[PDB]
Amino acid sequence: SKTINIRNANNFIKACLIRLYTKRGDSVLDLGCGKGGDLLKYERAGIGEYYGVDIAEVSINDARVRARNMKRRFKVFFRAQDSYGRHMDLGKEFDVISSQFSFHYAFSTSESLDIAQRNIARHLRPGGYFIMTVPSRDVILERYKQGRMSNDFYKIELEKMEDVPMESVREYRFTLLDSVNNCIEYFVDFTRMVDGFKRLGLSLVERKGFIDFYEDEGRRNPELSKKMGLGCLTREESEVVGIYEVVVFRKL
Repeated sequence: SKTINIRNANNFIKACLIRLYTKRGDSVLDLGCGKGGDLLKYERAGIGEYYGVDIAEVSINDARVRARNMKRRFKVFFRAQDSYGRHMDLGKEFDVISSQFSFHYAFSTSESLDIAQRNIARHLRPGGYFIMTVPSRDVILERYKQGRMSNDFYKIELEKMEDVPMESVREYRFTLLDSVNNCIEYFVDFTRMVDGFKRLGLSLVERKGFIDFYEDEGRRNPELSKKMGLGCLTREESEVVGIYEVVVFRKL
């Protein structure tokens, strides 16, 4: 409702992320695609093929209808399945595998993380990119040490402490207005993710806070910036957009 500028910012930042790593007629695999909110962006990027996967049958069926009644000049494939937990094989190699605000679920257990990493490596084409957006642990924990753990929009609560240091917590409860609620999420063990990928041939090629990314593409794109309801956000809204960060791995 009021969390609009944030939805617009996160959508803007996502659109710019897609625009930086995709080319024409590209093959895109959207992990945890939800109700297909990135379609419109991919259409602009002028991609030739879109395959959306998401564990929730309801999310897919809702995603099917969007492409079913939207203006797109590319093929759409949807299949409901756990892309992070259970083994997945679509029998294809995409140019771009995207994972927006979900990869963190692939950190339920150290085993789940391994499966989700091999599923990506397997389907990614040599030289293809895997872009993603996830909450920043470093950020989240540094705000905890202070006191900024919430505001008028969001609210993050850390887990208990049974003989464990603040560096032992592996999950947190997230709350957002007009959406997420007491939704527990696992922290993204960055080093662990980077190490796991390295072994599979994927190297980290990018990492930057949502705000440093936001105010960077905003100046490079004086056009796109306006075409989409953007601008600058109040400190309260900038507090939420700061939790996240862009991370990109490339297949070599």
